[PDB]
Amino acid sequence: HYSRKPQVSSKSAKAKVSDLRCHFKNTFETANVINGMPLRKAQQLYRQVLAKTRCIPFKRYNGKIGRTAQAKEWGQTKGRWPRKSVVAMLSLLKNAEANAIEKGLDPNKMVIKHVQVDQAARMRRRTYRAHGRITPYMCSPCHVQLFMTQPQ
RNA sequence: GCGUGAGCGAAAGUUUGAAAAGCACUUUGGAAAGAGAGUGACAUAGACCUGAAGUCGUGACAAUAAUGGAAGUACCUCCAUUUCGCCAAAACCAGCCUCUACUGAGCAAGAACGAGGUCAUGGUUUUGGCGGAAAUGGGGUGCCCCCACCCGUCUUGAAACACGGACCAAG
RNA sequence: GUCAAAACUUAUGGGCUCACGAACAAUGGAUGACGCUCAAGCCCAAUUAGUGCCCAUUAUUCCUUUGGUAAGGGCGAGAAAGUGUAGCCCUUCCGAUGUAGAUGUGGCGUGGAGGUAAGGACGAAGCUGAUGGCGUGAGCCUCAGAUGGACCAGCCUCUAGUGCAGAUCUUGGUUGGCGUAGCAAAGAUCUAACGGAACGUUGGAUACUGGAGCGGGGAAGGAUUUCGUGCCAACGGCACUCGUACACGAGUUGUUCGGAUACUGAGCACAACGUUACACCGUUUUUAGGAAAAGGGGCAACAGAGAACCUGGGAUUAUAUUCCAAAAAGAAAUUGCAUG
RNA sequence: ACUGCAGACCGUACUCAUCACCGCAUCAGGUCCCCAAGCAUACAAUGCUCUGGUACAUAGAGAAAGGUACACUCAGGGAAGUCGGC
RNA sequence: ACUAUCUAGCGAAACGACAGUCAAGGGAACGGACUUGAAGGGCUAAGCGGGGAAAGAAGACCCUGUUGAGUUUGACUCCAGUCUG
RNA sequence: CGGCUCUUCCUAACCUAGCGGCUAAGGGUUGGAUUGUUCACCCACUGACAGGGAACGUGAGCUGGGUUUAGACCGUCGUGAGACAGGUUGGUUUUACCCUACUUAGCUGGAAAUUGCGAGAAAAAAAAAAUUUUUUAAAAUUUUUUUUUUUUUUACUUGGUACGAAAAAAA
RNA sequence: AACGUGUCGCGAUGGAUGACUUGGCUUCCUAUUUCGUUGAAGAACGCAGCAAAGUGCGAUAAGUGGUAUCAAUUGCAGA
RNA sequence: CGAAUCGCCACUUCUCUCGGCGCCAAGUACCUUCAUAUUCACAAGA
RNA sequence: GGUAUCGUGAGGGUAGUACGAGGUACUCCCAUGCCGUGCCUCUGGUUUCUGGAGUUUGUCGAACGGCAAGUGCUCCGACGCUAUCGCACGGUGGUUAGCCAGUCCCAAGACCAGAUGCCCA
RNA sequence: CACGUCCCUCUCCAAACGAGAGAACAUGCAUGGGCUGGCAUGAGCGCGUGGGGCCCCGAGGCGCUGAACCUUGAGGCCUCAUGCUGGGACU
Ligand SMILES: [Mg+2]
Ligand SMILES: [Mg+2]
Ligand SMILES: [Mg+2]
Ligand SMILES: [Mg+2]
Ligand SMILES: [Mg+2]
Ligand SMILES: [Mg+2]
Ligand SMILES: [Mg+2]
Ligand SMILES: [Mg+2]
Ligand SMILES: [Mg+2]
Ligand SMILES: [Mg+2]
Ligand SMILES: [Mg+2]
Ligand SMILES: [Mg+2]
Ligand SMILES: [Mg+2]
Ligand SMILES: [Mg+2]
Ligand SMILES: [Mg+2]
Ligand SMILES: [Mg+2]
Ligand SMILES: [Mg+2]
Ligand SMILES: [Mg+2]
Ligand SMILES: [Mg+2]
Ligand SMILES: [Mg+2]
Ligand SMILES: [Mg+2]
Ligand SMILES: [Mg+2]
Ligand SMILES: [Mg+2]
Ligand SMILES: [Mg+2]
Ligand SMILES: [Mg+2]
Ligand SMILES: [Mg+2]
Ligand SMILES: [Mg+2]
Ligand SMILES: [Mg+2]
Ligand SMILES: [Mg+2]
Ligand SMILES: [Mg+2]
Ligand SMILES: [Mg+2]
Ligand SMILES: [Mg+2]
Ligand SMILES: [Mg+2]
Ligand SMILES: [Mg+2]
Ligand SMILES: [Mg+2]
Ligand SMILES: [Mg+2]
Repeated sequence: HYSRKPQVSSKSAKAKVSDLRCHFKNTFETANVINGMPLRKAQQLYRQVLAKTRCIPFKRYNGKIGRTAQAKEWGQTKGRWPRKSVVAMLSLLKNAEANAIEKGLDPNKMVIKHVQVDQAARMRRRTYRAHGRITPYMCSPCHVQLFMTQPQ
């Protein structure tokens, strides 16, 4: 299961989505933004990044990705606005505020403590390239898991 | 499965567990799924023994061509051993090392006295320092100074602007 | 002189030198660099001065190893008559590089076997390892697994499908490049309403195809793609609520359509006969008695020849020149037999 | 003439194509036949239009350089370009 | 006008020893690794095409091999066919 | 091969410049006809139409005329297939999205060049104005007085800021 | 700082390894052992209450009959 | 926050061709504290 | 320590050139070419302001208004972009034409104890 | 948390994207007007080839009519007139 056990089981909510069918590299970016954030400011960052009001700071999986001015917030020039990945993150954060609520915990004091998008087993599909070749297409679905303690 | 055809022709261990007891029920989700709960000795045994490498994610940590060698040192050591002996320093002995004669003032020239050095030399302890820790060793990470042309290859000659060389596993 | 160890730029040495000087034409730039000029240059000599120092895998010496088919001694725990081990012990001496290659090895390690000895559910193998320890080394051993779940190490002997970074090696997996290159051919969608968890549906708008059509039927080919309901996990290189996808259930109706029954054609080939080591060949009639009640049998055209049917339907989710029911919606033609 | 009975077999869905066939594919390639409107026009050229069909070809924002084009325009000169009016 | 550019979705390939600033030098005789100098904070985005003797394919050139195949022939050795007896 | 394109470097200097052949690499060194060309030769201009290097600079820049495989023609050679550095004609020019260079374009660190606390300033060495002298809170922490700024009731380009006033707050 | 690098702890991807092995390979043997026009081998199509494949079978169709054997088959159902 | 460093100064701290002092009594008189910090060991002190 | 502003300028780049005429055989003039740095008033070019007009075929029943012809086509056409096809400009000092410095261009990884504004929980 | 920076938003002397310049309740944006330009005389009604039986049909023409329209938008002018008017991030 979780790479890191929550410090205080009763005070934290865990959530996860295995074989999430969003790009790993985009979801890798999208979930890492959240890793220290309070859940409401993380619900927010996504609602705002879903509006093209703010960007997810792509960091590791930059590549020749385009420069944006909304990335200044994050300390670098490159940034990006996944939607499929931002929605899955909200949809996994709903999962935990639900998990957090049942524990009697208060979702709006709750803080993201551990986000970890592992890359999942990949799905094959086929190209059909120039001179009779057939190279791979492969989605790179991510395993995202997280928990969110609220402070004591 | 492939080929008009003659023909070619795979991969695949359902090896979960003793048994299916194969996760009822609650909870969020449109769902997939998730969080609890439950079964079982174990579910990081969940349709699955083991569970490597490589690769990746994450946390913490040290940090600032690569690798590499040598030697230290900084920090860390889930390591070893030892001590309730370890680090030192001085001495003694041994070893070892260093530091007249002739000639017409010179040499082609010989020892002596004295003193010093030293254990990465041998034997003799002494004296202090340290003693949940200390101590020596190993390991790890960084640095420092220094050394250091990618390997395999055929070739007189390879660092070659010569060939082969992305990674790992099995063979 | 610095880099660079050493003349912290030594000489209480000689000369020489002003501009260069320090063994084997074109990217800017090379006494190695700087810089040096009573030199840090050159010739000469020197070593503290008329009273040296620095650096080797070298030498010497010391320690250790290894080898010697080298020289001796010996036989608190040990003392083995020994090539070789954890070497029987001690002493002394000499050697040590090395490609191709040769050889040694009580050398390492693997699967298996004959033995021996032992271990394991108080956890075997395997795997993990700032687990140390041992060994020159191949490696072994221990520790720890918050690893595993049932086998198995030692030792001597036997055996081999026995040791892998490299073969543009094989096979599997993974990777950087990289969220990149792209997904830019055929002009196009817009709107509201509804649906839905969130692209479809309808209306409107707008274009397009432009009758050699993103039209309506067929052949070949395909063979369920058809249709409806559902579905959208996967696939539909974006998305889908939709699909030629998935699942389930349906669906193709003939006296007359086409085909065969029933033509011949380019052709083919059974039979027979012949040839061939052999029929899996050839002629296509057979030296041949082919009639069963002059030239054997057959096949070969879904575009040739042949060929009795038309419409209407309020008849389907899907078929109709095929379905319709007694007023056959009906109207025909046609074949066979039979009937007045 | 009539009437009576009988009239058997197999095909039959769908496709026929920038997604149903062949091309490893829903591949800009290929693949026989038939029907085929109106206007301009000499017309089956071309353009456009009723019918029948489409709106499927991933989309968005904006409009660096360099490109592609079944896109143009260019003063004065007029082949001097180039191997060659390509 | 479509690309490119930036975005949402989706998403390869080639290539890949390792890398990757230069000048001189030497050197397998044109270094990214070596010697000596000179630079160089790191990471980026779009271009670009100089270099990486960039990639492509065990040079189609050439030579070698007691290797092939095609063709030729009054090469050697033959074999059908033909004709003659 | 050549050209084109672009840059660059050299000089046994063509022009220009200075001299009196010398120095001088600065900047410049033309457009055309023929031919693939280079080269040469021509025409015209020009101050002049200099010579070279840069992998005989420069094909993932192009072009593909030369060279140019297969097709074919001719001459010669060959018995022939075929040969000819003889002629003729026709004859796919692939890939950057890597690294560096470069070109623009951003971001961020950094002075023990990320550390040490490892400490160096092109600084000054009671203050200001005319080295010395004079002026700038006082009196018993709080109170009073003075000065400056903000708000309210002429000179600046001319709307809005300054000095005027008066009051309040701060030093 | 960031990225990137590196160590460690977890986790994912991956499927090695080890154990397993109703399989293969090889050797050997045995016998009342050798198809078919009495329709063979092969091919086709079918048959189960739910059955695609595989197996079994052949419109008597996962079987009829004889024999032995026994109380099952077993996914569900069914006797 | 434990650190390494171990002379100062307006007598050098101008120029152009034995600086002073400090080193254990603020002084040359040894008045006078020093131990066990037990013979080196970062000076245990600035 | 932030943030902001004005600057410094080590270092690097670096460019002007040629011809002619006049004037008197230097100075001094005056044009031009090339180069370079810009700019777009004018002039030219460019139009997807499809601006306005005209116009062809199809089309909207017709006029109007359109619309389609992948911008239908023709004329004019602003903005803008741009042209030696327009226009403006191209500076010194010091040393031995060179060369260096400057002007000119980038300029603190040249880490600027330069200045400055604001806040420094 | 201060000051403030940034994003979102608006503008463009900027611009591939970042960056830039600005704005930050502002004639800022929006329409409208006026202007400057462009084109070139709209719709609509009210001399003429001939033609048809005083009118009708008539391309073209005339008049209202330098009209009509367009004129800032990748971003002409005018305040002329009316209209509409902060959140987030960070330290
Ligand atoms: Mg790009
Ligand atoms: Mg980009
Ligand atoms: Mg193909
Ligand atoms: Mg497992
Ligand atoms: Mg050789
Ligand atoms: Mg030295
Ligand atoms: Mg040896
Ligand atoms: Mg074996
Ligand atoms: Mg390790
Ligand atoms: Mg083997
Ligand atoms: Mg892209
Ligand atoms: Mg049309
Ligand atoms: Mg359907
Ligand atoms: Mg199906
Ligand atoms: Mg015939
Ligand atoms: Mg027939
Ligand atoms: Mg027919
Ligand atoms: Mg028929
Ligand atoms: Mg139908
Ligand atoms: Mg049909
Ligand atoms: Mg058709
Ligand atoms: Mg037509
Ligand atoms: Mg046509
Ligand atoms: Mg022209
Ligand atoms: Mg010409
Ligand atoms: Mg010419
Ligand atoms: Mg020419
Ligand atoms: Mg070869
Ligand atoms: Mg030979
Ligand atoms: Mg042979
Ligand atoms: Mg060349
Ligand atoms: Mg090149
Ligand atoms: Mg610092
Ligand atoms: Mg079956
Ligand atoms: Mg101390
Ligand atoms: Mg505006």
